[PDB]
Amino acid sequence: MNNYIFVLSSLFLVGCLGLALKPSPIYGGLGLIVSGFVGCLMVLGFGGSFLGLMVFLIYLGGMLVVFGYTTAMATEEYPETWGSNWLILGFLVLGVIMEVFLICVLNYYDEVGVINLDGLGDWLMYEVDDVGVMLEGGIGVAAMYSCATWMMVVAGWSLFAGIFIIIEITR
Amino acid sequence: PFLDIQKKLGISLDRHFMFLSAEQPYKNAARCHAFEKEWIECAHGIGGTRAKKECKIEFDDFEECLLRYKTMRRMHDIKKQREKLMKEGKYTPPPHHSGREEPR
Amino acid sequence: AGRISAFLKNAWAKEPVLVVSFSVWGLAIIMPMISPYTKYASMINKATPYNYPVPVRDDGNMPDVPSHPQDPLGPSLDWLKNL
Amino acid sequence: PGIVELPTLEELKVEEVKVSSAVLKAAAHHYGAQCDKTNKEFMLCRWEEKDPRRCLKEGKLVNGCALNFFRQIKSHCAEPFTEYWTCLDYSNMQLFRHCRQQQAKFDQCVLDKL
Amino acid sequence: MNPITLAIIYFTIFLGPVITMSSTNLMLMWVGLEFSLLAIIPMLINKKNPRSTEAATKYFVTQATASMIILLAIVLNYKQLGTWMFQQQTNGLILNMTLMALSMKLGLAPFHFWLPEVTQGIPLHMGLILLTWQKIAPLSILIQIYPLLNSTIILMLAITSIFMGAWGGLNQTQMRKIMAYSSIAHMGWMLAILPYNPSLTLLNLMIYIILTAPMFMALMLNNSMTINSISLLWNKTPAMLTMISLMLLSLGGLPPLTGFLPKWIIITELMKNNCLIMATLMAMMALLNLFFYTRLIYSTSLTMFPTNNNSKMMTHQTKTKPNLMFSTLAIMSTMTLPLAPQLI
Amino acid sequence: MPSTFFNLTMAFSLSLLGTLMFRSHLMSTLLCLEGMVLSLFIMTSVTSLNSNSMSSMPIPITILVFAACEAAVGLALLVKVSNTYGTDYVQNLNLLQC
Amino acid sequence: MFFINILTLLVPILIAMAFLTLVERKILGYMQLRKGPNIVGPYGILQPFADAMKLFMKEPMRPLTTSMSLFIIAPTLSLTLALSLWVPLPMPHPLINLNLGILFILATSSLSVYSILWSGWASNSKYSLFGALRAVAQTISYEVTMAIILLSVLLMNGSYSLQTLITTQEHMWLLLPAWPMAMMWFISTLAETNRAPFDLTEGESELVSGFNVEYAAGPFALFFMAEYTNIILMNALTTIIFLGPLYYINLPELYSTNFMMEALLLSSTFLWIRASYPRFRYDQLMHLLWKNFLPLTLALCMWHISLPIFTAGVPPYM
Amino acid sequence: MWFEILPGLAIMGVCLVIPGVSTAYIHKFTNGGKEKRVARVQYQWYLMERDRRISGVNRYYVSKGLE
Amino acid sequence: MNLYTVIFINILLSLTLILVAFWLPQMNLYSEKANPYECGFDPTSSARLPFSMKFFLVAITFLLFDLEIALLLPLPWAIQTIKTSTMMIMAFILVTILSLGLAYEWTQKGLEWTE
Ligand SMILES: CCCCCCCCCCCCCCCCCC(=O)OC[C@H](COP(=O)(O)OCCN)OC(=O)CCCCCCCCCCCCCCCCC
Ligand SMILES: CCCCCCCCCCCCCCCCCC(=O)OC[C@H](COP(=O)(O)OCCN)OC(=O)CCCCCCCCCCCCCCCCC
Repeated sequence: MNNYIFVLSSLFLVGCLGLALKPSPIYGGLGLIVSGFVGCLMVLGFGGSFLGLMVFLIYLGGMLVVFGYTTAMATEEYPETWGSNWLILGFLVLGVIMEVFLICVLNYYDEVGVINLDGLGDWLMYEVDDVGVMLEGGIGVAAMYSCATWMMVVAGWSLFAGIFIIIEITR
Repeated sequence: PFLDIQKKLGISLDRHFMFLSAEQPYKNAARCHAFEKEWIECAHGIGGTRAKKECKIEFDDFEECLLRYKTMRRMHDIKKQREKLMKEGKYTPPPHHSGREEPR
Repeated sequence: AGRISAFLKNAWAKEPVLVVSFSVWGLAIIMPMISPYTKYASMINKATPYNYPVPVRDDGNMPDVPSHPQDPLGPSLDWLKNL
Repeated sequence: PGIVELPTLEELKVEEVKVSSAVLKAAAHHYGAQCDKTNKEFMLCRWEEKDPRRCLKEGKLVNGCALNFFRQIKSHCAEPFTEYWTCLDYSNMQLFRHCRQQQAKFDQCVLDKL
Repeated sequence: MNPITLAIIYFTIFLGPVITMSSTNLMLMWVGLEFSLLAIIPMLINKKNPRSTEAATKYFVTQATASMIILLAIVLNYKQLGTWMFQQQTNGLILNMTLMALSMKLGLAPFHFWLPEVTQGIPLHMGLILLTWQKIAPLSILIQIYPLLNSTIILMLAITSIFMGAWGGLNQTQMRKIMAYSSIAHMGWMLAILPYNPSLTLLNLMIYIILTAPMFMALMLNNSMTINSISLLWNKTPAMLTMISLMLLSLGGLPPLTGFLPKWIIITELMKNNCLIMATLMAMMALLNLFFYTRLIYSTSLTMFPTNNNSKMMTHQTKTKPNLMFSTLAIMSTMTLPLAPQLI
Repeated sequence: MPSTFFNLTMAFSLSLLGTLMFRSHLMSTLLCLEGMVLSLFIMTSVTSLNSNSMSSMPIPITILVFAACEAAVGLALLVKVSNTYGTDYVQNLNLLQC
Repeated sequence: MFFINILTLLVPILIAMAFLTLVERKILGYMQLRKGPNIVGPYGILQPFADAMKLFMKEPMRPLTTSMSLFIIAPTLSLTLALSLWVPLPMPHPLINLNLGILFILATSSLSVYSILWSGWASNSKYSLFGALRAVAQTISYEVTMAIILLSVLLMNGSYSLQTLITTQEHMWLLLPAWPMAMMWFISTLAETNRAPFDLTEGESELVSGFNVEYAAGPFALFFMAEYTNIILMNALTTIIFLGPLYYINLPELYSTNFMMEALLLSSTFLWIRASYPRFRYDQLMHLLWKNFLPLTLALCMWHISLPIFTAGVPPYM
Repeated sequence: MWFEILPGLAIMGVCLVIPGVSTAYIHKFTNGGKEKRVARVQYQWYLMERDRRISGVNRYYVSKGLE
Repeated sequence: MNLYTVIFINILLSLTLILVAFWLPQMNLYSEKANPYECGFDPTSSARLPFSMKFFLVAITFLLFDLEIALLLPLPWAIQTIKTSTMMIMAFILVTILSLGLAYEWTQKGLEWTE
């Protein structure tokens, strides 16, 4: 329980590690739908249920296109991804041993407090709201329409122009 | 800002949520209102290089309202001691720290 | 007219979708401007006490609501009832 | 550098209400009418003085008028009050929208008495 | 291109700096770098050839990574001393990785290998926007951090941009890869004097923009992207040689012309801040930045390369040069040295 | 909170370590550029969600409207890399150095 | 005592789905003037057990050219999700109440795609690559609308919690305010849940058993167990979001009892469709749904924004 | 005739009432005859964790009769 | 925690149902039923070549709108603001520029399956 988010966090670092080794874009895309899901857990492990689901709505319909084009532009006769060579599988297993190494190194140097495996799980929320109402996220994201209505025009204009910026690149 | 066309027009385009203690959505607070306020009403009209040496009490505190680090070593030195003290004993935890209490 | 008003007639026979969309678009922004009840949306939404109303302290001033809630002074919304 | 100066375990000992939320929501609107001068002054200390340990005594009266509020329920008009929250706590969010018949039955019992 | 697409993309370009300017948050100030990153790519690719695509990819992938390395330093700063500004007591590697990323947006030390490759394989219009207008918003990150830059690495990125923008400009016959390495040379002057009175880097930018814009617009006039093509200009428009002799001997700073002014009063600010040994290494290499202008004005002006007879038709068909944009920007430079106190 | 951000900063870096070492695909580098964004979404949300800085909670979406609009312009160039070559290999575009 | 609730939540939907395989063969039959199963049981009540127990004895094809890891995970991922969407689905009081109990649906509804993409991509075959690609441009088509047709309804409701609609529908069905939404929702409940008049993905006649052709019996059932399990959700939602049955909280089994009566119609309404209409050729479906529904959606999306503020009808955030 | 369909429906029709009517009777058994008492906000959780602390650790009980 | 009790199950209900499908059919896998299908012949090409889609531009307009959809989703809470006149306008401005962005593409032949 106390070791909840350190697990969700290290399974994210790994979901972004194999993502960095650059297998075929499918098993990288799979490597991001996972880490995007895992991102919905820790964002939600610290409160707001909205923001986590968003990543887990964008980068589903995001990676649904990444499945489409890779079948048309980015794909070999043989994908040759993870269980296909030993150059990736070494630096996929020695990245994880480097992880268990490194985090276990600097709990010995428990002076900067970058990780405190003994003082773990006890510092995650920091005095939230206990008696309270109308506090969740989505009240903040809805400031696009009150008191932060410039985040709104500036991002809407990007999508108004993306629709024109994109076709002149195809044409 | 360079080409500051916000003060020239007066309007707050986006300079009203740069920091934590800045008009939260309905009426909430941003967990360090008391300290950032005391830091930034201090560093007004004294700007910059002299907000860095004399208004250091307010940042050293706001650097610990926010990071909240020294409370960890002050709360990890406890465990390190008790985990050492017990395991060779000399400490019997009370009821209200091992479970059973009278909640209120 | 005829050269504009009868163009809508085929655009209502064929293409009978954009006419609704372009209508409901033009029929959405226009109605709050000619309503009797649009004033209340920013008022029914301003009455909700989500946060606690901090009381002031009496210093010989502000002949408002005294230290009694059911006292006829103050924002007594009898408009929400009997809307 | 400094120490934190705060009460002792006996300086904040009070007769607890020891009462649940559902029954407490029921008698709330009357708890706003009565026991208001004794509760707002706590808040007026609480928001003006930003410290639990400088607004301590006023709290003891918040939990002293509420008792004198329920003591007047326990003697006068207790049974119809039990019939009220006993249905209200059946819901999953304690809505007044359902227990609206026992509400007047308790309000007329308390409009006449007290 | 369709005007409803042109105006939108000529306007996002007008938002990138202007939102990087009129915004204190380092998030509004971030997106401004992206409006200037989305909008450019549709006009890099107007011909859709194997030269425009490779530049845009080499302009996009090289420059979105920088927008992330920037955005890290905000979030790393949104945690420490929670706000949206590099306040005063932010950590170093937050900013030395910010300045890192800006140097990729601009192209300085080894971050220059994308600029000429992109400034090559591109029209001359849209060669002028990168080197002049895309360059203003990154600096608007970088004047706002007026103090509190590492004086050590801000200065190796200068010298490395004097060398690599001078050694490299010798080889290159294509004018577009020359002007790329001029931008890199002159940025070591914009960028070394950033802690040291950066009312002088706002200067060296407004000078440099007045030098290039006539030049790139002097190459639009005949679409000459080669020394051997700017050479045969005495037969097409010989009236232009009088400026380019000065536009280049100024853009490589010689005193009676204004393009020595920034190279000069900068050094004063360097000498006056007790770095007597750095400014020399620059100024000894700004002379090498004349050799491929001395050599270039020879091939252009002071020796008539052997032209073509097919060019005899060009002496019939009455071109039209712009107005208020060249005559101004070539006399408002190269003849404004005596007004230096008004500049600074 | 000070166990994930070292672990998320270290997840940004591996993706920065990935989108600088290529493996013969332009479309796996664009792909590695979105998990780069993603660690900044989360390392921005939490900072805006343990601090209860709801006023900054509009920011983790504005960051992300430019995570797909940048990918959109990114994906659309592959259409124009493929239609020259049809293979999408980064080693195939080297005819600018000339 | 919670596992005994899942046990009474998953058994009574895998045992229902099974008899939708039957009911999807008889109702279609009598329209075709042909009795369906009559023999294995009294009236075909015992045919899916044969069909089920038949499929877990045949050789699950491990094809020679494939990716055996994603091969096995897609049916694990399909039967997981569409079964796992019943968790917050509020018969009056749900197993798991959620504030964002409908974004849970949308997001997990989208992961039912990757069971169709990873399958046909793993399985090396042209006739399965297509069916994978046939979902890509299908999700691209409706998913813009399964949100806004679902937002603008939940715009004159408040929170995304599905439990609130039982109180929004305390005196009326939302079918009458929004029949335009309910029309396009019905078709968007029909593109998602690829079972359809426009199937396009398991096309027997074009793409024979698309996304599904290299799969033999063992893994094969987990799609039918997932597809016919998902037919009942996206009708069960219409019996919550648009057709509001009776709450009356002292007999909560009246909600669940009227919840039956309408969900079977909307589950029996899909059955008239498959027996009544052909497919959209896969270029119309995205010309039928970006051109005709998408503008008409944004309009009513805009109308229901100016519906309460025009009048007063602001949903409360309880 | 068509009446042979009703077995497939009315056996499917005694199969989707259970997860609705079982979801309540299983809640009332666990929650003490009350409903599950869902908590969407941070206030309704406080009342629980208060009522959890005015009794034995189960929170579906004690009220007035005390003082 | 209560949901992990629901969903680790459904993995096991799937994972326990798949192990009893590979290890209880009595298989005979040799060579020619494992090899791919193409309707009774040996496939010409290799099944993993560039597909070359034709809806490439619409996939991006979706890729932009999934943001825009996400950029709508806070409206149920935005109506619970005290202003409800910038939320009014700025909700019209977002939906309108979308349809303008959608109608431009609709005329410039974006969603038309290049052919
Ligand atoms: C004062 C102190 C401050 C420091 C002063 C520094 C020195 C001044 C700068 C000198 C550099 C500029 C002069 C060099 C230009 C290059 C040479 C040149 O342009 O002439 C060659 C060119 C030959 O071309 P051709 O085809 O033969 O035509 C000849 C007649 N049409 O001949 C041409 O055709 C070009 C001209 C054709 C159009 C007629 C214009 C005549 C030129 C007028 C400019 C005269 C210089 C200005 C006055 C000096 C400014 C201080
Ligand atoms: C074969 C491959 C299978 C792998 C993929 C499986 C996909 C599973 C389906 C995806 C789930 C959709 C996203 C769920 C997000 C959580 C939904 C939510 O927002 O509500 C969570 C809820 C708290 O939210 P809320 O109720 O609104 O807060 C107010 C308090 N009532 O209550 C909570 O806080 C609970 C939140 C955590 C629940 C996450 C469930 C994770 C299940 C484990 C997945 C990994 C599988 C295990 C490993 C096996 C190996 C494969």
